[PDB]
Amino acid sequence: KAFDLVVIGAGSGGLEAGWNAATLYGKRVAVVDVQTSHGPPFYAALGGTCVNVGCVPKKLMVTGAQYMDHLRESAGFGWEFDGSSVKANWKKLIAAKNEAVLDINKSYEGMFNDTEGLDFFLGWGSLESKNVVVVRETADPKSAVKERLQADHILLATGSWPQMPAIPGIEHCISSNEAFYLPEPPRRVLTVGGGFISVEFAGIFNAYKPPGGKVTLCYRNNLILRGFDETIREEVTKQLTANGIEIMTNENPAKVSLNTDGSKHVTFESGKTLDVDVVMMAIGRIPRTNDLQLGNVGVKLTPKGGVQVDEFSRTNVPNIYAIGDITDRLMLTPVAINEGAALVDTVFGNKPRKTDHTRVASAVFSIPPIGTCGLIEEVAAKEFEKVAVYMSSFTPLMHNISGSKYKKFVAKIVTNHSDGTVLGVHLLGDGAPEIIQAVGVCLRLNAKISDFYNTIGVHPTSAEELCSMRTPSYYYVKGEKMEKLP
Amino acid sequence: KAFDLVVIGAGSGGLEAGWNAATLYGKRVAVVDVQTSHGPPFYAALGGTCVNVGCVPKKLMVTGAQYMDHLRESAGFGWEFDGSSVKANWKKLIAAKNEAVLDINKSYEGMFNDTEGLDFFLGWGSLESKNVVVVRETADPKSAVKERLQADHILLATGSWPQMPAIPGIEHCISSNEAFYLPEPPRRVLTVGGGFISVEFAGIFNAYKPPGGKVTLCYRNNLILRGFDETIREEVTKQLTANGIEIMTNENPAKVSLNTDGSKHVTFESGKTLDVDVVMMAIGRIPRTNDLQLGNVGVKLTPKGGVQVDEFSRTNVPNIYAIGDITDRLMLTPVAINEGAALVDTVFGNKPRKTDHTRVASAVFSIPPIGTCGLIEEVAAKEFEKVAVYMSSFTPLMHNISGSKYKKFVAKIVTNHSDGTVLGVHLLGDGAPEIIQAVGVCLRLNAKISDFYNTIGVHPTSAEELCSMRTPSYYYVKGEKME
Ligand SMILES: Cc1cc2nc3c(=O)[nH]c(=O)nc-3n(C[C@H](O)[C@H](O)[C@H](O)COP(=O)(O)OP(=O)(O)OC[C@H]3O[C@@H](n4cnc5c(N)ncnc54)[C@H](O)[C@@H]3O)c2cc1C
Ligand SMILES: Cc1cc2nc3c(=O)[nH]c(=O)nc-3n(C[C@H](O)[C@H](O)[C@H](O)COP(=O)(O)OP(=O)(O)OC[C@H]3O[C@@H](n4cnc5c(N)ncnc54)[C@H](O)[C@@H]3O)c2cc1C
Ligand SMILES: O=C(NCCc1ccc(F)cc1)c1ccco1
Ligand SMILES: O=C(NCCc1ccc(F)cc1)c1ccco1
Ligand SMILES: [Br-]
Ligand SMILES: [Mg+2]
Ligand SMILES: [Mg+2]
Repeated sequence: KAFDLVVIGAGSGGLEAGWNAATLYGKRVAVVDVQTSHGPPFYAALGGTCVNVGCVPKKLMVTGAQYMDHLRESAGFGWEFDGSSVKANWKKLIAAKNEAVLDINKSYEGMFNDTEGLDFFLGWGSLESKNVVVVRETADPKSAVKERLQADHILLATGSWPQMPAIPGIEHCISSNEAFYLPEPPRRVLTVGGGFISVEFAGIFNAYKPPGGKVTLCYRNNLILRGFDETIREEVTKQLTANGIEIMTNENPAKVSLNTDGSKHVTFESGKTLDVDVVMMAIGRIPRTNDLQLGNVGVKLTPKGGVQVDEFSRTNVPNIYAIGDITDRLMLTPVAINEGAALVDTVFGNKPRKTDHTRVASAVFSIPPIGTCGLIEEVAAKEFEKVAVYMSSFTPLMHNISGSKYKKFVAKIVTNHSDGTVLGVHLLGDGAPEIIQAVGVCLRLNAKISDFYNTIGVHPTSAEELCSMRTPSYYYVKGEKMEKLP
Repeated sequence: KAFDLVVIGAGSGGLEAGWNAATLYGKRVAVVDVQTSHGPPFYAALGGTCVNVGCVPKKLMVTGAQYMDHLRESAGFGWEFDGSSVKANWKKLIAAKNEAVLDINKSYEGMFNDTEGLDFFLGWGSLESKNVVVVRETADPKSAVKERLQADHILLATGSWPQMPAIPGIEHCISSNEAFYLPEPPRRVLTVGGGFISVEFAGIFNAYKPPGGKVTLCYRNNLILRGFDETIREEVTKQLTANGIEIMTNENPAKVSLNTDGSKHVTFESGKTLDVDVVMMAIGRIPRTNDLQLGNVGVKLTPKGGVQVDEFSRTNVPNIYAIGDITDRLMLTPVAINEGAALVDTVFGNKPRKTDHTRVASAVFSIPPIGTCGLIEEVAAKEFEKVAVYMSSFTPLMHNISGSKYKKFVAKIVTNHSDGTVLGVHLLGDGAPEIIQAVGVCLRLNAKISDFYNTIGVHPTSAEELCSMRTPSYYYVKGEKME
């Protein structure tokens, strides 16, 4: 019942911190989660949001969606078959994803069982006192107490949860959570949001829609994928349009009414309507703080609801730490994992280490995908006196033959033009996410543009474009865009 | 006429060097090649071997071959279509590849038209004297003179050429050159060699073979792809086999006869026999120096037939240089290109630079592919007292759904364990050629394993394996392997 470390949330950050504390430093660890395997009612479970209803099933389902392109594209390479016989069996895809996620759920069960002093507790974790975690049967603080856990240290790792805009008929709409378990592929679907989740799902629904199907993505502002490279944002918009996805920008649902056939009548603020079989809200995720009862030990949130932390993942309350999506910064699995490993290496390993939230490689499994690391040029141009942008757009030779001539590969390097230091790298095209990983290592090593251009290309690849760019396309000088320096 | 630079060979290295001398150093430049567009009779042409009958066409063809896997694998993700309707039309592939190669040919034509001080001459370059290149009708030095080109400086950039073993029936066999122009996909093909070309073509033929077809690869030694990571060699052997390619190791063709139907009868040294429609020899590539009449100016060759060069690509004759495969160092287009740029910067720039032939990222477009940069462990182990190998190997999740459970991804980092400096990175699996590029940049920056495992992963990717390896899988200590 006494534990060196109690962790609330057996997710990306929580398990990393948990398993490290146990196996690296022979410490004694409890991990609390509300569910041992994926799906309704709580969706997330043992393994966390990424494993159960995030990166893992998303990537398998985007891989599924990619065959719509491959099947078409194969004809340019001389592949012949009956196109009229091609059907996308959504039910098969979901069953396969379910089995893959369950095998991972069972994998972590093994991990807890085998591993000495690493114990899983089933239920809802909340804070009683600065050193006591109560495990309840339900999210209600009023529900029965399964356990009382004494803690030299408490780790909040409860992640995030979709935000549902409080509009009339929001009970007719779904989140990403429900998208993973639709029994049928929607013929018509509105994905609401211009972020990666809305974009990724629009690709998935687009590939698996029955005949006469239509995918509509709406975004409240003018250009999807805020925080990504602007060239890439414009290109992805075109490429999703080229693949039959309708992009409604400067548009936002006012309310939803169930028609009598079970379909959804969506009324926008502009006053436009659309009938769809599914409205998927992906407008934001917010930190899961409510159910922890933080007001019972005084842990400060930020003005955005996220648990306030210093660089070492420490709350105001000694011995209470917070990592991952609950901190409401970068909502990424490998950042959660990094924070967890750093916290345990600091607190239990006596090797203080802080997560670097700069120069983090990330991706959007849009079709085709984004891979990015470091600063977009607008952000750079505000911090550096002289910023150079190197840029190479090319229709990849295979996509001339494939018939997908809209699939332009985009490679941008943003540098500090004063010393040539690479500030950011932004890729759109097949392989972008794979290419960008080792770019992350390059940025950690303080790579200059000349370290890129002096490295010998691997040919033929899209990646070699990164080692072929010696001349800036344009510059920002004291925040001002211009073709040439004075 | 009189030129600052004459380049013999309008290929990867030759075009880089000539474009740079003309456009960057404002030199007057002549370039010579035997053909303006791809294919028979001389196969290479304006653009070089890579453009015409190497990297470019082979990658388009491997891309085509990849759909055999995609169509099958789609079914795990719920794609359904009439499998019995499925045909691999090799004719369309070849037609698509030809148009793509010809457009490159044409654009190089336009480059020569449009670039002032850069002249193309059609036909066969050879050295008359130390400042005179002669262009002739044919490879034969008795052939009619087309041009005589006075040159301050001469660059030899004629590349390499398939090696054919002098065996009975060699005339019934082809190289990669002819393979790019087969009118029909062979039902039965023997690829001869364990190198990237035999392996890459084995995959290409395997996807486009007509029903009840079979691809056989034979290799003299025990394990294909010498010079590659040993784990990767054994896995690529397994994964080729699992896709229905017959790997015959410790086997070499003794001779070839025609059966009555004109198929080829393969007599292996082991006595063994194989009946095939095509025998593709991919056993080596040798420098193309025979036709250059290098005796006329006494340019030093190796017994092999390569042009001997220092680190700056200088022959023993001042004002004459060799870059690319003709030097027989690293036979890769970007190395040829790098050598070409570095030479022009040395001669005309007085900015002396040598190509670094170490830590060069390269790929094999096997299915699945290889990406590699720097030393394999057995090499590293002979040079360094303590060598760490970090290894990650698994069936990627999507290949449990796809059915291709045989497709193990392999990521291995080799380090000097005394300081953690990365000596080599070896990848097998989808994306490997794309992952390894930026790894090349890392090794140029002397990355250590700590720089890899302190870098935050992109998830979910294969590449993040490179940033998840904290602890050696095993070591070499004074050349000895230690679990
Ligand atoms: C659709 C989608 C796609 C994504 N794709 C990617 C991607 O491709 N790459 C990427 O890097 N990131 C991706 N993410 C983000 C990623 O899932 C999160 O950043 C990551 O899971 C955060 O980890 P964490 O440790 O913060 O918590 P989580 O991994 O979310 O784990 C939190 C856990 O806490 C549990 N929990 C909550 N409250 C309690 C309680 N009171 N008591 C007990 N247990 C509790 C939940 O059951 C859950 O299992 C995606 C997210 C979503 C929603
Ligand atoms: C099947 C195959 C696949 C390959 N795949 C890859 C790959 O994926 N990646 C990679 O990096 N490398 C690859 N290579 C290697 C790559 O093509 C070579 O390393 C590169 O083309 C060599 O460049 P170079 O400048 O040395 O010569 P080349 O590009 O070969 O240029 C030589 C040129 O000289 C011409 N020529 C020859 N003799 C004469 C003469 N006497 N007068 C005038 N012109 C002459 C030829 O017609 C030719 O155009 C491949 C090679 C082959 C054969
Ligand atoms: O396709 C291209 N790049 C991807 C790699 C590749 C594939 C196939 C190739 F033949 C040659 C390169 C491309 C088009 C213009 C410049 O690069
Ligand atoms: O597949 C794997 N890795 C590639 C990236 C990925 C793709 C899709 C996924 F669902 C999950 C990860 C893998 C299997 C075991 C460990 O890594
Ligand atoms: Br061997
Ligand atoms: Mg245990
Ligand atoms: Mg000209």
